[PDB]
Amino acid sequence: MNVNEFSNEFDVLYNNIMSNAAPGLNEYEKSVLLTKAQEEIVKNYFEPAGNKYGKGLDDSPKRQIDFSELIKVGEGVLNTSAPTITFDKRAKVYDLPADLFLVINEAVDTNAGTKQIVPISYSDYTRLMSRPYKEPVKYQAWRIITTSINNISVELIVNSNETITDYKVRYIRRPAPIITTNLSSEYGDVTINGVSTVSECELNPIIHSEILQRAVELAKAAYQGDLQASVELGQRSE
Amino acid sequence: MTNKEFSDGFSTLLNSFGITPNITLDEYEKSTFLTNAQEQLIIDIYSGRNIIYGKSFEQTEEIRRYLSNLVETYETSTKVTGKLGLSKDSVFFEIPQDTWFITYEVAFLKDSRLGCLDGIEASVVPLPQDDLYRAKDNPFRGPSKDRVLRLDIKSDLAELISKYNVDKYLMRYISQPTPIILVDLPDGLSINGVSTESECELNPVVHRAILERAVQLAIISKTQLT
Repeated sequence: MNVNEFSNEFDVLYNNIMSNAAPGLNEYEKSVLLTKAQEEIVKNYFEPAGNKYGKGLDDSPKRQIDFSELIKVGEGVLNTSAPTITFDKRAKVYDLPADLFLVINEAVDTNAGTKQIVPISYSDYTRLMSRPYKEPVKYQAWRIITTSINNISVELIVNSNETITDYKVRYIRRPAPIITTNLSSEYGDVTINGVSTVSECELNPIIHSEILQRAVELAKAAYQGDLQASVELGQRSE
Repeated sequence: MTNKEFSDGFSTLLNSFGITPNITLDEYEKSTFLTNAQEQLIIDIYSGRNIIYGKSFEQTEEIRRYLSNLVETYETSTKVTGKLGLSKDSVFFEIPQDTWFITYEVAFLKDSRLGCLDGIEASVVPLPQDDLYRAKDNPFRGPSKDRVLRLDIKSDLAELISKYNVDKYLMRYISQPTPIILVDLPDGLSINGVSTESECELNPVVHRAILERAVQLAIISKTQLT
């Protein structure tokens, strides 16, 4: 549903049918609300407890198709460009892609075969390094985030005498903003996420209606403007 | 197995720091339980009371190979002078003070009366005090050229009753095993009076049995009131 339709049905659902019509929204306001609804819906549908169904990323066909056009596969770049201080003497630092929203699968290709990366918590790190062995299980590797600047930097811990060749990350791409019109203006160029040009919703058309409905709900909550509406609809930011 | 291997195997068998409920011990507790398991196991082996083995000190090759490294031989010719005995011809000898159980005990004799048999090795027979009165005059079980009566007395002594003079006293006993200490313990602490690291002197065959018994003792210690 290209952005002109986003604006047109936004008007239709917002004010064109209201009994006491509210002032129509500017295109910047509609773009901001649509982008906010996009992020809110993505976070709602990624986590099962964020929506009424209780279903997450791959808990039904609908969720799979929802995040289908947002999934991306990239590689981590070895961070030997500059020195650094790792928390572990035996961890190799890798930089994840910049346009990363959420990681759902990671894998490392070593000389000793491919191994699934298990992101270990700070409590599991302390528990596991109190043990005599302190290495992953046969077909897995460990991961902990390290000092990150401008992008997520990642420490990979593999078994001894293993060299990493590739480090693939299957992640959810950061959604691009929904901008209806060229936001360029003589009085000042405004941006949604650093882009002023027209930006289509690059997700599957299945959730475009949900994004529009959430945008309308946010618009009406802003219209009322009391604390109750803001807190009630702010619970779904998540 | 070494001390590092002892500790690591102890942790692995106890499932330390795993996801399931488990038990974590300090190296002092590991040393204490390993030493207790060691000494319990060897005493039960010597007495033949272990149901698993059910064999005595040297009743099979397995037990020989287990307790081979505690067997110590001892020689002494000095006699303690001022002591009160149960007979005129009673001589007293010191014990090495690290003995656990005397297993071989023989006595060489030097006297003129047994002419041309001088320097005869004589079998020290440990005799209870019930039999002493009726064994002093016994010509088949009493003191003689080929037999000496030893009675245990206080202060780690051995009262040898012989008809002839006793010159030398030979022993082969089971010694105090060195404790299993996995770390140089802080000041004040010790196991069997030893503060530094102490490796098990027995053979590796029995180290894993000792580890299993120590683990069982650990679970008993943590699970005797719940």
